[PDB]
Amino acid sequence: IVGGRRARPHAWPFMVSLQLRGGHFCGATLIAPNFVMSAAHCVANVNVRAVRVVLGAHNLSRREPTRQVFAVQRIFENGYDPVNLLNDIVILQLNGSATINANVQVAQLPAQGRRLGNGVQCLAMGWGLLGRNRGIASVLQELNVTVVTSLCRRSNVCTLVRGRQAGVCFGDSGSPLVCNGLIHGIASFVRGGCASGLYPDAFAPVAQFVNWIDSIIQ
Amino acid sequence: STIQIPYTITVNGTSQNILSSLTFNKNQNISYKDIENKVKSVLYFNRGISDIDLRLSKQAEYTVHFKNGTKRVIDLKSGIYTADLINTSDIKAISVNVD
Amino acid sequence: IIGGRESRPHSRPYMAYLQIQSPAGQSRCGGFLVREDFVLTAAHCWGSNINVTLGAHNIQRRENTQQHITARRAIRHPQYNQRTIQNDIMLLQLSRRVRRNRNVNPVALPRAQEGLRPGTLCTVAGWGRVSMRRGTDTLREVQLRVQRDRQCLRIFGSYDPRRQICVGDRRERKAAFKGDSGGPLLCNNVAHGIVSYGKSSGVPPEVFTRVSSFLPWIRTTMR
Repeated sequence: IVGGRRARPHAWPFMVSLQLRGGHFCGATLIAPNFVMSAAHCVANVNVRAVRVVLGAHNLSRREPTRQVFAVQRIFENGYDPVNLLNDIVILQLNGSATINANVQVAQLPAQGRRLGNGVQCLAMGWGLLGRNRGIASVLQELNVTVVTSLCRRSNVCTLVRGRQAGVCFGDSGSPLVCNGLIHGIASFVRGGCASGLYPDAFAPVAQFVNWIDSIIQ
Repeated sequence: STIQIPYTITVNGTSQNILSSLTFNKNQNISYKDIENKVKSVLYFNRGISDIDLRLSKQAEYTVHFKNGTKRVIDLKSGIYTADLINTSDIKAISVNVD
Repeated sequence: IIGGRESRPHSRPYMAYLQIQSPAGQSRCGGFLVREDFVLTAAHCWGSNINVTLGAHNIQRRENTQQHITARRAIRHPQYNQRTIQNDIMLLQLSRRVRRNRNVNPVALPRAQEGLRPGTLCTVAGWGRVSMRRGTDTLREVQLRVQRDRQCLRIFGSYDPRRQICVGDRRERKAAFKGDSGGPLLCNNVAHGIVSYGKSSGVPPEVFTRVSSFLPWIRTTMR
């Protein structure tokens, strides 16, 4: 996250790190003790059997006893279009069931179809780069953002740090967008580069898939 | 410490018969913007394709081929980047096509 | 080289292997010895530094028959256009004369715009890839047939028969491929063409630089 702050340790227990050979490459969201919800393109080109879902971490670079690690067993898509970045949502079933505690909890998703109008206050998070050309995050980053509708299409949830150059960066794909206590968006793509200050960042609209998500996790 | 990922550039319907490869670090996650600046690089060094030629091209795209058999087709005239990282050691080759 | 056989070792002592250092990467090309101190090649094989390897067969070993020479000058043709691949020819001024043995010696160049009548059967050799997934550690070769210029005027938008050759029968699956750039096209033991480009599928026909049509500039540059 570019232009954010260090997050209170485990202030977001539903926050998930996806790692390939010990290296973070996408975020995810814990939606059920054996299902994480992430971006569809994070897993579209990767060796799924090498991905390791890491729950309840905070400082990715140091040893944390609160961590729990799982493999991916099954994948659930809902019509992802890599040409137009549409339906950028995926649900990964884990090789086990996480133990819910203070550091690991299940997130709350909105009602099906509930759309956020312009101006709503949200919170983007993730271990993405701290700055374009600056490097990956070691501590979870959070950032107050505002929902926008201009320069956006109905197929996405768009946010914009207003008046500054700040926003999501690379490695923030799959990380949740929390508004009013609900995961309303999975981070998908930026325009022009990280923290352009001109073009809103784009999230997959979770609230449009609640029905499809419920049928998966049951 | 570093690896060589081979690439091929075909502009206007012709591709040079050269064996050309870029330089990436061994086992490192990078973004699709890192890759774009290296594609726009060899696009100029090999066949004189500048930023103005891309903007005025009929279409301009490149394709990351991964070693597992899957690929990802990137639109060079789109300016859009999925906020993900990909590991350099998983990339099989890159192909570039411009008109 | 797509669709060819493996070369009889050191039966082509003129062949040159080029290790090219570019910005942000390497490149590997072919080339051929034309005099004791000069290697001819293509102009898009140009870089900042060039390790030339003569008298090799297996380049991923180090043979005592080999000779490693860095290039003192890489002189591209002054009308070389990388966008269209036009005048795709370059001279390499080696930093030292070759040993000249039965594994290393130059190749004969043609007479000032010698013709080359269609149907002629020639030989092209190099260390390039043999498919879209596999390569070779040893020098390979194949025999190709010159076509009428119309076959290349159809396919390629910047084919100029005044300075390029049209090589490769549409119906047989032989051609030079990625890594053979700069290599010679050989008919009656005379370097008539330089590997330049084709379609990226490797489907012939393909375009060579017409060596004969550049002879005055070569001798002038060779000083």
